Amino acid sequence: ELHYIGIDTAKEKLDVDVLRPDGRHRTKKFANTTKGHDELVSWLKGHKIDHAHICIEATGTYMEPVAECLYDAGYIVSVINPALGKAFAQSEGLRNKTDTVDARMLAEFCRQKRPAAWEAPHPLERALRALVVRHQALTDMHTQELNRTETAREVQRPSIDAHLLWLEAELKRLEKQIKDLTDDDPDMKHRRKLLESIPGIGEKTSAVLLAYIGLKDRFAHARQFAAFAGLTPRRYASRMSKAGHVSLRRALYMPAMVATSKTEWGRAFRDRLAANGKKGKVILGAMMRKLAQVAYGVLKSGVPFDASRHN
Amino acid sequence: LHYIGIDTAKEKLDVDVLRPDGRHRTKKFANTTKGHDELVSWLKGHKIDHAHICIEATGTYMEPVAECLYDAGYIVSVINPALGKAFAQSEGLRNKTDTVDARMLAEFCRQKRPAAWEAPHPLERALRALVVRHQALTDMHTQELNRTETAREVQRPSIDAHLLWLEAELKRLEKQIKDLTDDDPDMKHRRKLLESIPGIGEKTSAVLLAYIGLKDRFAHARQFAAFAGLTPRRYESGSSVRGASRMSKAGHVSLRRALYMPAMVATSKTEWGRAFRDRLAANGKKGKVILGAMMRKLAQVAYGVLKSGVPFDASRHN
Amino acid sequence: ELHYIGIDTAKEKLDVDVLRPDGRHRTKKFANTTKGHDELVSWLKGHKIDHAHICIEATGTYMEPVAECLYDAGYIVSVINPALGKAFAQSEGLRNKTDTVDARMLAEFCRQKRPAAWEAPHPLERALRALVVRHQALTDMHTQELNRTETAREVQRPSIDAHLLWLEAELKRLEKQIKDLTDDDPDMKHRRKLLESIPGIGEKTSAVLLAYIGLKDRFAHARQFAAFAGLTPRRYESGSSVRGASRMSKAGHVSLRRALYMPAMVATSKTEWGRAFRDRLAANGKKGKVILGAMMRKLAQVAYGVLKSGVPFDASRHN
Amino acid sequence: LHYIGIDTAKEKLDVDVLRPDGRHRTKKFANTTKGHDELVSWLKGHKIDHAHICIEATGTYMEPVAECLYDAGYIVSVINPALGKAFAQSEGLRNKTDTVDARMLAEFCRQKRPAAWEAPHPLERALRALVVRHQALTDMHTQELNRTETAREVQRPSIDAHLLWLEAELKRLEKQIKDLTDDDPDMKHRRKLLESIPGIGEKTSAVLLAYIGLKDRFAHARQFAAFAGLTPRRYASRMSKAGHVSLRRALYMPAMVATSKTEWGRAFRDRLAANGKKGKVILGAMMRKLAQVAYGVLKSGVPFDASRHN
RNA sequence: GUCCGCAUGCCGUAUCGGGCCUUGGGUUCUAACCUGUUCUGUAGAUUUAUGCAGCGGAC
RNA sequence: AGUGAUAAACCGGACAGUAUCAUGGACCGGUUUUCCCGGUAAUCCGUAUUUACAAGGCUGGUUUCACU
DNA sequence: TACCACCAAGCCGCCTTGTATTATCCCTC
DNA sequence: AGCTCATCTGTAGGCCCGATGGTGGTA
DNA sequence: GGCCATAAGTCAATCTACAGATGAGCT
DNA sequence: GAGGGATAATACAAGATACTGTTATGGCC
Ligand SMILES: [Mg+2]
Ligand SMILES: [Mg+2]
Repeated sequence: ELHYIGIDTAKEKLDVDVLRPDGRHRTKKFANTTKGHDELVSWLKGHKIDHAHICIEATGTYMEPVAECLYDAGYIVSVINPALGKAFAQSEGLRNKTDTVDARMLAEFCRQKRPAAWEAPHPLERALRALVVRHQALTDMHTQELNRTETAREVQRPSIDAHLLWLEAELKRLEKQIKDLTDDDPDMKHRRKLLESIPGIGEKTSAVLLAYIGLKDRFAHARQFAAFAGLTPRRYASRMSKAGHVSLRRALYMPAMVATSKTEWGRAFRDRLAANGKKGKVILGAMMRKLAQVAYGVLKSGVPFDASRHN
Repeated sequence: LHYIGIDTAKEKLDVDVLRPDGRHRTKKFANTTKGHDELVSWLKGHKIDHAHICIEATGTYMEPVAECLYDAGYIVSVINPALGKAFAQSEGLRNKTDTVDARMLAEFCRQKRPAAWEAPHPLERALRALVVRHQALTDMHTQELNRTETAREVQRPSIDAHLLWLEAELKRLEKQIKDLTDDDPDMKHRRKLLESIPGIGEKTSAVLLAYIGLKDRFAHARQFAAFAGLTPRRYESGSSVRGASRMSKAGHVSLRRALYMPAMVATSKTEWGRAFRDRLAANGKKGKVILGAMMRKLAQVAYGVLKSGVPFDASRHN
Repeated sequence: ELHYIGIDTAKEKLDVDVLRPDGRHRTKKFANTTKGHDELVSWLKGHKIDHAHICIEATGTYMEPVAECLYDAGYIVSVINPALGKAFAQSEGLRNKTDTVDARMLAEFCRQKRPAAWEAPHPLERALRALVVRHQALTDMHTQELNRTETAREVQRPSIDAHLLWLEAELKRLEKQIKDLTDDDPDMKHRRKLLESIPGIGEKTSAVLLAYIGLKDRFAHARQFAAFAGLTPRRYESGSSVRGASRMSKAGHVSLRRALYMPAMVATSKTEWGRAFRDRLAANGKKGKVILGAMMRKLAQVAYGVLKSGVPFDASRHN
Repeated sequence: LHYIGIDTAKEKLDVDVLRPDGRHRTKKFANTTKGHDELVSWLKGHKIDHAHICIEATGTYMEPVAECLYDAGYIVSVINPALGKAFAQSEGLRNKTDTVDARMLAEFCRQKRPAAWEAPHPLERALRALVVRHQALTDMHTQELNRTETAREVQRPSIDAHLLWLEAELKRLEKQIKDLTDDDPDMKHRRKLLESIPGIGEKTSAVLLAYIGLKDRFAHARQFAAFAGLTPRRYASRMSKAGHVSLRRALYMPAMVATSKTEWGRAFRDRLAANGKKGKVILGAMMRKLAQVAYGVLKSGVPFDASRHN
């Protein structure tokens, strides 16, 4: 008696498409609002829909409250990568894109593919991720202003200098904020301490890795976490896939340089690939993938980085 | 019910059966009359009576195996290869190969349960073949016409000779097409109906009939318009995304191209066509936009008139 | 007796190529430093090169000190748009060794084209431009943070709010520094006051316009200044067959072009002369942004015209 | 010396004179024998006897006026259109109109002083015309031959009929080309020299002889290879492709025949093969080589000597 | 008829952003091996088609 | 909300082509601090047809109307 | 005298399966 | 505890959204 | 009845010169 | 000695300029 529901989301309104077991549809649109979300649940309970599998695109801020609302109401929620949604529309040979079309498409996606259920993240996991990506935003702004000092006019330098001081101070207090968060929870404190034991990974990288791994082991294999960062190769003469979080992939590049240059186990890996005629950037690409796997490996193991296991 | 996918090449067929229990059977065959008879036997040898075959429309090399299995009594689906590629990308995010194998086609078949393909009538097949041939010679004739305008005098005898040959051959095919449609009572009747529409003549009636066929395969005339790839493609999301509607173009090019010059004639020289043009002109539509719209109109009316079984009644339109 | 010199510039190194009247070349490489600039001038006097025309390409701020050095040495200096150079290279042959432009190619550009002489801008013109460009940079940084408040998480919001306060204060401080600069000079004070008399141009736009028009009248016609902003249409016509619809050329200063867009909306919407303009083009069946595109050009020309006239904006001239 | 620029179209000419003083005179004309006589009279009516005209190679619409002015005694240059466009961009021109481009060609002429154009020999024009026609019919024959692969049975009679017609016509031109070259004693001798090269047959010799004239108009053989667009350039290096396409396309199959079935060709292949070079890359190189050797052999005036490539 | 002046007509779709999602493949089998070119930037340059219409001035 | 009808209305820029142009980098000699004159069928640099061609596949989004 | 919100909002379909050219050597009649 | 150095042809996909300035109108 | 002119026909600025990150080991 | 078949090569992709035809219908002979 499982219903299949699809929800296209916008800032202002939601479009809901219920696909019944019999095969008929029920469609209704709601305000993307706490009130509106309460109406949606009542409307589903209205038609005696208790068992259902809702499917939503991952479009960010505007779809998160309703996903949580329905999850709490006790329905199976799936939050799918939008690129899959696009490919699925093309596979269904659809000739229009509208909100009611999308909602209907998502209900079909849900039925045909039966996606894995979505788990709402832990409030600490959300907190840490928010701080980390904020820290990245400020770093980018600091780097922009540093570039400007190179070719600044003398009348502009007072302004740039002032801003650089502000940004430096802000980055410090936010680094402390991140440290306080991980220290307060005994699990995150332990896991972060493990991550830092890896030579090539320090205070900054550990916090980024921990923001995406979380405080649970959600991946079956370390290789999957490497794929999740978009670091595993793809035949397309193979290239780095880049199908994954950019925040992870940007965070591991300097760790990879420090590893292949300054560490024993890194230099070992660098030397071996260099023998096979691999280029510098190619080796860094490979080491980024390796750091990701070891990071997840070490946490799953639960014991500090053992060098014996490498080289 | 089994779900079977067939990957096809010139020489080899790759087959993948998906059993109700969830296990697979795989086997390769030669893409020949022998290997088709081997394929059917192999299926019966695993007591596979009911199956849904999914083949992708990859040239004409898949045509004889599809007919073989349709005659063997299986449900055959010949799918647009663009759907297959899209299906693979919907199954995974990074995936591998970015190619559609027999296994992927079996999974496509199982999930989507696509509409059953039907082998065309020999006359439908002949008419389509003649129309396609006619369009090829027209394009060659245009190539040679273009050459006359900048030809050197030593080239000109050769070009003129070829133009005469091409003109005579086009004349011969048109007659061959007319003899085809006149002989069958149904095609003779259906071609009259199409030609009753203002803006549709001998050339276009043959092209429309070549794609519509003897039977009424489309439930609605809108679907035939979509089949030609003439409908607008709406692109809307929330408040932010406003994509200006462009013509979809997701359909037969040979059918779409054949309706352009009729659309000009209709909008310029017929009452019902001018009426249509004038209305859209008032709503501030540009020239080719209106032609675009008229092309879709002609497709939709062409199918409509055939279903009605009655000559074009102008009172139905403004 | 005029020589033609091309200088290929890098951050660290200068590459010089003299083309002599007789046709032979003199090449010598220098450091891109105050020392190497005085070395360069001495090397030219070494080869008794008194009258020359020097052609440098506009590749950032690294080429600016050498251009001033040679200008002061008394030579004719031309600073060329690098796109011109690349096109010149392609005009010289169908299968050049490389597409890149070198000092030799710049010397040849100089000889054939005889390009317009470059003048080092007035220290005030420099200063005002610098402040205006800084102001746009902070505005963009402010816009990023203001976009972020839309989707921010609650833990992020203190950090964003703090930054928005800092950027607002800093923007206000620069606007004051710009006003102090134009008010101190009697010519800039007067010229700015004329610009702000145009309905649709206020404090911010007047500063940007001055930053590009400058102290003197360096354009001959108003259309040239409109072209300088990349606002003139781009007509593409040939014979009968080839006829592409006109677009905005966009071949000009982006900072100047971006400054005019919101003024154009204000003018076409809320002013008498602006609505008059909007209606005229609306009658001929023109779209919203197409009219705004047109009004941006109109504003640029009127801005230039008003300054030339030396009198406040008269609305009667536009009817 | 005046500098004149003519922008040509099917129907109209746009003429812009640039006087020594720097003043401009502009006038439009019809692209007809009448309008060409009007043009000369208008130039003579302003006492313009010594001038350098600069036209861009825009189809066969500019060929009549170029010959008219050449005969009138002026210096005519017919420039590669790509150079013209690059020159316009170097002048910073935003707009592109016929009046603008006529002025620009006068300025091109003033600054670049390009090489004078020479009207080709009538035999050279005839041979080029037939060879070009032959390539066209071959392409059409190939199209119909591809259709035979997947032709429905109702279509096959039509395709078979057309293939026979094209095959008959192709022979007729090959015969017409040979009757042309055999009549002229210079063409005949030059063609016999070209065929003496292992890898070059009847087809290729006609194409080469169409682009090389009756006379040796390239100072060096390198230049002829460049003229085909077969010399490399860095952007790793690759074939420039900046030269005659008809000439270039004619050399690919001879290059395969050379590097496979001839001593001097295999020798070349082997050397490069044993230097890490790929198959197509060697073909690319052999295409350039054949072009260079072809012009070399003609200039030497003696049959192909293999000892020179041993 | 020519040469100039135009804050004129005709021709014109600005510039920059923000957020979020991502659970490979092969192998000697998951912290091992094979396959692997991060992420984000910064500064500067741009002089009418006056082409055709108007309107005004000089000849 | 279901059923039935849709040749109506709103949302629409089709396809295919043609011709023409193209005087290397370098290396080796003369003069000569690089101009300019000679030489090259050798060696090094080279992924053709500046898009090579053929065939096949493609069952709208809404609105409106009738009845319950 | 200081604060508010409101003007403008685009565009060149996707896939899959195939093959030719010329000149010289080599085999068959 | 603070500073220096390792990597340099190039080649993810997608679904949502906002700001700019100046002026007439309002408080 | 045969032959012929005619209807429709948009494009997304170009270049050149540059830079930083983080973590571990050494002064 | 003529006449016909076989064969060599295969990540991708990177200038300009000027042009034309299709069909069906109402007018015009
Ligand atoms: Mg959506
Ligand atoms: Mg031209």
